[PDB]
Amino acid sequence: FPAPSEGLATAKANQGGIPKQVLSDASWTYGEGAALDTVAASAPVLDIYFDYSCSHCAQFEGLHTQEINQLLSDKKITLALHPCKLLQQEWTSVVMNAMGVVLDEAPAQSLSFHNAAFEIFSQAIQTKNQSNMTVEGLVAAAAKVNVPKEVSAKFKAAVDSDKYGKWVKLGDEAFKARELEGTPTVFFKGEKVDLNKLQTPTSLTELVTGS
Ligand SMILES: O=S(=O)(O)C[C@@H](O)CNC1CCCCC1
Repeated sequence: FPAPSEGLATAKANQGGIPKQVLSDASWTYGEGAALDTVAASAPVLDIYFDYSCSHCAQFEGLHTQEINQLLSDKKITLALHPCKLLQQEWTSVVMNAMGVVLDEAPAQSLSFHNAAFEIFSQAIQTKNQSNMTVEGLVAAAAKVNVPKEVSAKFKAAVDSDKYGKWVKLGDEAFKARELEGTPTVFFKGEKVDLNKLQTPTSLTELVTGS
């Protein structure tokens, strides 16, 4: 697996059990394919290593989702999302199986679904009401972001069969290979980002634009 300093440096996994658009390091991306004669082609890579069951990742997503979406709309970053199961929680496999179905069948709603799955976790942390940390809760999150019903109907079977277990295994393999220490871990243009400097909802924007 290429070093983080290499950025987006793998081809598609092209394997059974792994979403079709996922790369060989388990990541997936937004904004990488701009034409080279466009300002959009200058979009440097922002890599985010995360676990769906990590509270720090949930907080990160809540704080930065608006500006990450804005940076993508403004064609200022290529976003690369790198999943793992560092915390060894089965919730991560549940979410990854539902996310795999979304990636494969409703990719237009994938980034919104990512946010929504983290929102479930954030709300549970705050309230101690864990009742939505289920397949049925993810179906509801998918409806909230308008994943088609025919797609979210496939979540239970994917979860029950661990359809995307190979993807979960690959994300952990990639995280280990690169000897990363915790989640989240963020790189920008291949350089480590100090998470302690990202404490506002515009802090990634400031980093990307040089302030
Ligand atoms: O090449 S572009 O930058 O025009 C588009 C490219 O980022 C699309 N990638 C994701 C992949 C899987 C989830 C949905 C979109």
